[PDB]
Amino acid sequence: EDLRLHLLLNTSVTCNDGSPAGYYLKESRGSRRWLLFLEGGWYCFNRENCDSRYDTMRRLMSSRDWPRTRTGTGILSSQPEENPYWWNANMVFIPYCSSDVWSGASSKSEKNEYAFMGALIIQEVVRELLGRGLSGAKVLLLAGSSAGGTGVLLNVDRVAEQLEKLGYPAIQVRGLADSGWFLDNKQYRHCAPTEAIRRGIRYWNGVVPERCRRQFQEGEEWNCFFGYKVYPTLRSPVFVVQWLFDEAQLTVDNVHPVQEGLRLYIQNLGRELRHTLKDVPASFAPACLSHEIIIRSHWTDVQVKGTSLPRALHCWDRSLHTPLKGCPVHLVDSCPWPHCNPSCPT
Ligand SMILES: *[C@@H]1O[C@H](CO)[C@@H](O)[C@H](O)[C@H]1NC(C)=O
Ligand SMILES: CN1C(=O)CC[C@H]1c1cccnc1
Repeated sequence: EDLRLHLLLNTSVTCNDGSPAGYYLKESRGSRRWLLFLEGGWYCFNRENCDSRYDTMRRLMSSRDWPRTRTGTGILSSQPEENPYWWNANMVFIPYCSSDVWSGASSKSEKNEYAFMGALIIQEVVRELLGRGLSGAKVLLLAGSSAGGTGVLLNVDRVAEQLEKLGYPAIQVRGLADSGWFLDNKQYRHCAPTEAIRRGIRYWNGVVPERCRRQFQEGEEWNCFFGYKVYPTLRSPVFVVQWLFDEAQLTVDNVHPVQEGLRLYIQNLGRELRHTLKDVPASFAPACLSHEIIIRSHWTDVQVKGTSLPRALHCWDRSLHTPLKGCPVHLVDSCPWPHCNPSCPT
C-alpha cells in the first residue's frame, strides 16, 4: 500500500526551512487517473509563531525527517474494499511543509527566515510527474484536507492553466476540497482569524486565483481563502466535502451541557454552511462534528441521505462523462445538530 518519497529535483522549491519539498508516489501503470492529495495542518503567519511551529511541528516545515514511504489510506488506498472510488489510480501524497495554506510564492533569502512556496510546490510536483506518466493522464484530481482542502480551491485552476500552457489540453483537472470550506463568521466568544490570514498572505507573498483576485483587488485577497467566495470564480469542477460542524471552524469561532446561546450559535452555523452549499452541485456535507475524512480508512462509513462519500464521488465521475437515477452528487444534510446523522464518525 506504500507510496515512495521523491524529493523535488528542483531543489529551489523548498519547505519552510530550505530543505527540498517532495511528494510520495505509487504508480498504477494500467491507469490514466491521477490523484494528487494536499496535506493540511493550519499555518503560521509571523516569525515568532513560525519559530514555535518549527520546534514542535517540524515535519510541517521541513523534509529533513520525512520517512521514505507512506501507506496510502482512504482515497489514497489501492485496496478496493477501502477505496471503492479510485483504488486503481496513480496515488500522490504531497506533504504540507510550507505553512502557507498552499498559497506562498516566496523563497528563503537574506530578508526571509523561512520560504513559503506552497503554490510553487504544487506546480513543481505537477511538472516532475509529467515525466513519470502524468503526461498520459485523462483526469488529474487535486484533492486535499483541511488547509489542503483550501489549497485545492486556491490552486486547482492554476494546475489546469499550467497543463494547458505546457501543451496538455486533454488532461481534465478537477478538485476535491475536504474540510477546507470555512466561514468568516462572528465568533461565539472573543484571536482574530481573518486578520491572521491577511497577515499571512503578506508574510508568505501569498497568491490567490486570478479571477478572485480581480474581484476583491489589492489588500483584500484574504477573501479568496473562504470557499463560498472563491468557488464561484473557479472554472475547474470542484467537489466540496464539508462537515456542517467542522471542528476547525469551531476552533476559529472559540467554541468548545449546552445552553440556549450556544445552541442557537451552533444551529446557525450549520444553517449558514448549508446555505453556502445550496448552489454547489457536487458536495457532501454531513451534519457531524468532525474534521477531515478523505484519507481516513473508515471514510466509507458516513452517508448522507443513504449515499456514501465514495459513491457520491463515483456519481460525480459519471456526471462529468441531467441528473443520474439513484446516483446523486449534491448531498447536504438538513438536520440541525451534530450527530443528527446516525453515520457520523465517533
Ligand atoms: C526551479 O524552481 C524555481 C522556483 O519556483 C523556478 O523559478 C525555476 O524556473 C525552476 N527551474 C527549473 C529548471 O524548472
Ligand atoms: C485555513 N484554516 C485551517 O487550516 C483550519 C481553520 C481555517 C481558518 C479559517 C479562518 C482563519 N484561519 C484559519
